[PDB]
Amino acid sequence: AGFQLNEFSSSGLGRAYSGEGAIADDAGNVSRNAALITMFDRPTFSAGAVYIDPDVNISGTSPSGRSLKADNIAPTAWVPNMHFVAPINDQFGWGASITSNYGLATEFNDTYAGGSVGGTTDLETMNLNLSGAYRLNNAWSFGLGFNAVYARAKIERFAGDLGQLVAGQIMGQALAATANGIDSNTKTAHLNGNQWGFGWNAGILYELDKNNRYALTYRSEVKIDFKGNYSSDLNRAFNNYGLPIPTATGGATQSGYLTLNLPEMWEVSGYNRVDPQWAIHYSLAYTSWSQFQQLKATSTSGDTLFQKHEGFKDAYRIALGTTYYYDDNWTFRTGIAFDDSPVPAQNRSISIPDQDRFWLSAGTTYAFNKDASVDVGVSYMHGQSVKINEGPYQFESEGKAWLFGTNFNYAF
Ligand SMILES: CCCCCCCCCCCC[N+](C)(C)[O-]
Ligand SMILES: CCCCCCCCCCCC[N+](C)(C)[O-]
Repeated sequence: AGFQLNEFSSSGLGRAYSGEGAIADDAGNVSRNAALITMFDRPTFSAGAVYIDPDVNISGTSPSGRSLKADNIAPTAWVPNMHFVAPINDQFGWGASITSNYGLATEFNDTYAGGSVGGTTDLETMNLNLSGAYRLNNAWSFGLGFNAVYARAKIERFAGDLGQLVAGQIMGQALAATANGIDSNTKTAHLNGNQWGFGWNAGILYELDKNNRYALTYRSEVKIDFKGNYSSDLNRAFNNYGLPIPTATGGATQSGYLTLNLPEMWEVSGYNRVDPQWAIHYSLAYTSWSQFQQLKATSTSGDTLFQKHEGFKDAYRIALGTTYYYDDNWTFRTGIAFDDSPVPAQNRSISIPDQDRFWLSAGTTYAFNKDASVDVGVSYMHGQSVKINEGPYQFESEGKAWLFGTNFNYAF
């Protein structure tokens, strides 16, 4: 999925996030399917983080004749996570979890010649969840949850070398020599803002027996109405001449309004304890990116200041993986998973460098005694190399990523 993230559990990172919401070895999953809450007999707690280490690269040459090579344009990332699960009654349970389901970080140098389309793009998301569940009979459980998302975002763009490109094409003369005076790192657009968003989630859990069980779950859409600073160092004169360029302010910071839709996600999952020391778990996540059509930043007067058309479309994430319950102490796991890109080639962009991803993964849990247990997980996910045609340039891009992750567990 585009700029989506599934690292709520390092326990689950070991399995390619397969069967999640269906598995429940640790408190880690009640945030995935707040139905699992019914699975715990006592207060359980989990905490840790996932180090995401990408390696995305851009390659290509611009008509001006300057490289559009961009080495490692996706910073590392420390995505933490905390969850709590406790029983209220022999029929009700609640829980809370701090996790991040959405984020990005595609950061180009301020002097990249393709600057207009590859500046900086950040998006941090914190999702505080509070949900509860109730068990009808020994077969199914129902759960509803409330999320207060806190998003932090910031978009920047610059005049690539467009200047010299424009100033060339025009070969009203000083009108050229001037746009040749513009430098590579000219704040062509700056946006930023901190805002809260709200959403809900529900999950159903039909469990055939203590060793087999399935689940259907939903995470609502989540809109974020940003009200933040916006500006463009280009001269106001550059305006109203039909250019696709973004509204100029000459340095002036004008209040800006933008809205970010955070795709709903449907997920079906299954978990089986086939053998005393083996269990298999698969899932099929559906993330509706159709909800994320564009990025439009408006003024107080509702007029457009910035607007990039994304046009993503619904996508999915299939996942298969297993766990090897060696013994009271040692536990292992591995999984494969494949998730489809929302971005249709013809919209693909170096900003949201995205292509179909393949998941290979392996993990391990050591439990010192009954209450404690540490989790360690490794995941490597490669993907397809694709051609990107944006604005006046034609880039090429490739992406591979490593993700390591620890997590501690404890139950009273
Ligand atoms: C503050 C968060 C920064 C996020 C860094 C983005 C890394 C994107 C790399 C693809 C990883 C996607 N995955 C694992 C979440 O599914
Ligand atoms: C003013 C804050 C706006 C929030 C920024 C949200 C960015 C989501 C990532 C979409 C990538 C940006 N894009 C379309 C310009 O390439």
